[PDB]
Amino acid sequence: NAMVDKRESYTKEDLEASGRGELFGAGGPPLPAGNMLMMDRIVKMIEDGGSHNKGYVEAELDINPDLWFFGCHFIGDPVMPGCLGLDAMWQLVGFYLGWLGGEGKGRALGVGEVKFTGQVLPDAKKVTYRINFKRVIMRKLIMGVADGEVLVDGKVIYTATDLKVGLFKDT
Amino acid sequence: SNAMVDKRESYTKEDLEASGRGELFGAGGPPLPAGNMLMMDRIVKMIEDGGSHNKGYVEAELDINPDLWFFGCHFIGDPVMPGCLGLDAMWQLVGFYLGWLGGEGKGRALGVGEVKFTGQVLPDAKKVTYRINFKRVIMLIMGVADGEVLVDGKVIYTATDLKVGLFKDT
Repeated sequence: NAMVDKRESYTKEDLEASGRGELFGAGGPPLPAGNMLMMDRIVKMIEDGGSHNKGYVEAELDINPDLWFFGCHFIGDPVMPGCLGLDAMWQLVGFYLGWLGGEGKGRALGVGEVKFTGQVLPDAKKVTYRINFKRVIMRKLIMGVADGEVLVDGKVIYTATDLKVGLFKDT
Repeated sequence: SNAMVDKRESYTKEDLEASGRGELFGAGGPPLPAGNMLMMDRIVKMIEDGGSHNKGYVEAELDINPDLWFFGCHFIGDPVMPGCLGLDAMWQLVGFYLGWLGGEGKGRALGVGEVKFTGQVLPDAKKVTYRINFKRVIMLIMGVADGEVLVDGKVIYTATDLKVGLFKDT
């Protein structure tokens, strides 16, 4: 919890290093790698920023027509699964806890209401994730609670209330 | 409504693969996803008047082995099935049930009310079970349901108010 002079943005290379457990300390929570990594860059991180003044992170995914999920979901009718945008938000909550200096391995613990009101199609350009923290709890289990939004090409299409993620010392 | 439905009480992996190709409910009904987004291997039970609200009960299974694609990438050093993929399995089953009843269109998950994860699927697990209890079926075709995910017989996720619609024009 003594970590200061924090970076406010991260590149794709940084996100891949995180997947290897090589961005933060070896004890920090890694992002998923490969086909489960659902963003290309983190554009903004602010401690005590965001809609509740308790933390903010903004990230982006470039929507390339060759993204793996388009081919299989659904065949000949490509659309990004909402569940993967939801996971992207969970991953960002966990990442933010690690960014503060939290040690452990991340596990999504749940979410309140999730609404999918639009779709991400291959013809889209960019998905944006906006995460607004409500609670940061530095206990034996480090826990983050946040509200999230997913935008496609600048318009909000998903909302999630009370995303919850924990960092476990031992799973 | 879609009259071209192959309506049975259980479905095999071949049936699920056929569904991904649109061969179970035909041109007018909702296909399942395929490949690495298909999150079950069979549907064990479908009961039209069954479940908590006497509106539908569906049970399905995913066989677990250490080589499933998601284990390798989520996370390196700490393989665990993403909860979101079990949620998707349940959303897909809600859409599938709508099609099974003759619903016309392509499925789209609309959201969920509340989700609690109290456990995890590790690569040394053997079976994941999905249990879906339908609460509302509107035949604007949509379904509202509660779902549970178990691993090796133990409940690890609950999801209330899973919602899916069928859209003739996505």
